[PDB]
Amino acid sequence: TARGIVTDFAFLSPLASSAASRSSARDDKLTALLAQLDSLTRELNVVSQQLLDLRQQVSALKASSPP
Amino acid sequence: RQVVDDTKYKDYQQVGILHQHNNSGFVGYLAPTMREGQAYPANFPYPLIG
Repeated sequence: TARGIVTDFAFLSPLASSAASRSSARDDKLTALLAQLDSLTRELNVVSQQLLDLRQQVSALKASSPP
Repeated sequence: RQVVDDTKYKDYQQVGILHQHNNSGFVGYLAPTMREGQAYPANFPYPLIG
């Protein structure tokens, strides 16, 4: 099966094609950038939280051996 | 119903709506407008009888 002929008046309208291309570019930008930024922010938050906890543990260990 | 068997037919041609001329010269192009074009044999309905 295959189903698409909707490009009829798209061919009949160059402006519609240009607007569709702009919409595709904007969708690419939005989707890709937002997904990447969200994943990066999640990873950075998790790593920062773990780093803070490890820093606390190291501070405690340093304090518990007063040379 | 039955349709054209594209695999088994020797001369199959997947023709989109944009290029099916039937009733040419008597019906507007892809829209219920006034008649346009010239008379011509037709391409689309692939015969299944005869």
